[PDB]
Amino acid sequence: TAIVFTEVMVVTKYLFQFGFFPWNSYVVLRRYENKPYFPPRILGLEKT
Amino acid sequence: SQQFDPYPLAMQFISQYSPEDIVTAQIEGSSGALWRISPPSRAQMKQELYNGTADITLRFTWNFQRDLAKGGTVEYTNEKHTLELAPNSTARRQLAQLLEGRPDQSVVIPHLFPKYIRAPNGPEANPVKQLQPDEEEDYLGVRIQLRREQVGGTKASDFLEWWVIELQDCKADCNLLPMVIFSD
Amino acid sequence: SQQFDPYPLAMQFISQYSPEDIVTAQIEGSSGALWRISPPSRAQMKQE
Amino acid sequence: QLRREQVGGTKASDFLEWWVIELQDCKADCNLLPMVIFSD
Ligand SMILES: CCCCCCCCCCCCCCCCC[C@@H](O)O[C@H](CO[C@H](O)CCCCCCCCCCCCCCC)COP(=O)(O)OCC[N+](C)(C)C
Repeated sequence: TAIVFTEVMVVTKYLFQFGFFPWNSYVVLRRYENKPYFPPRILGLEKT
Repeated sequence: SQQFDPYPLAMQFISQYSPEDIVTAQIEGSSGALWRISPPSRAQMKQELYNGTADITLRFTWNFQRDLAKGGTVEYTNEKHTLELAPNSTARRQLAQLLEGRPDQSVVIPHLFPKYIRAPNGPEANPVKQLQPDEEEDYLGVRIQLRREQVGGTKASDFLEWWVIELQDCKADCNLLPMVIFSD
Repeated sequence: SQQFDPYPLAMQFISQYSPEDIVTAQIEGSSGALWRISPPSRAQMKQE
Repeated sequence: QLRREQVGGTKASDFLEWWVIELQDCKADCNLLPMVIFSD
């Protein structure tokens, strides 16, 4: 379960990373720069 | 923020301040009062502005008064921007021409109006160093002009004078100068 | 005090202060200075 | 109230203006406005 979970996590982060998703617009990201409760940041799917 | 988004230092500075903590001062340009100067002192102004040898200074001073009931000790925050005028330079000669009574002459002083100012809890309202990195080329230019109004006889003292300044590059709010200030 | 004697709140307030602690400011009405306004701004005043 | 004083031509700018205010119900000190202030 550890190996499967880490594999799934890396792939999911990679998929979300793409900029086409609305969360990532360079405006939403900039204003939500250090707010800890941005939904992607809490779920770990935020792109950096 | 969108306007200053590419720049990193500017972006961090603006991010530091809350939106309800920055104010725009819509200082009027043309809505001034009569210029009151004794005729001897005005004549001396014009003569020294023409045939002067020492450089003449020209200062633009801002002064913010903040409410003292909200705590804080210092109640006025002021600072000046000083611009020199070397003898026989184009600007000084232009002003000496301006006082002559021309109907539609105008002068342009480059880099005199710092648009972004900071008002700390101390008596130093320094222009933001960051939003204007050049610190001398990022200052806006100002177009100065003198308006006459006949009354009525001595020639130069015969009629009312006042001064109208406007921003160098103005399209529709030419009668208004904005001034954005960040207060800690 | 005699003028504001019937009123209770006013009477207590005035009683609170010493006689040498209240001052009357005889601000002059007519002794002003010339009204200085640029003719364009006065015309705009009247029109607005 | 507004007071004028001719000097001397443009019409409205032709002469001096100043403003005189007085209390609404004034009998003999019409040229004076009292203002009582209590200082702690
Ligand atoms: C962001 C949120 C993500 C949520 C994801 C939830 C996933 C939680 C559980 C993680 C996966 C479950 C793993 C449980 C495994 C238990 C059984 C396991 O022991 O069987 C293994 C067998 O496991 C299989 O081999 C692989 C299983 C792969 C399961 C993939 C699950 C994918 C789930 C994707 C969920 C995505 C959710 C996305 C939400 C947005 C035995 O391996 P073994 O026999 O010794 O291997 C020999 C190798 N040989 C043959 C080469 C010698």
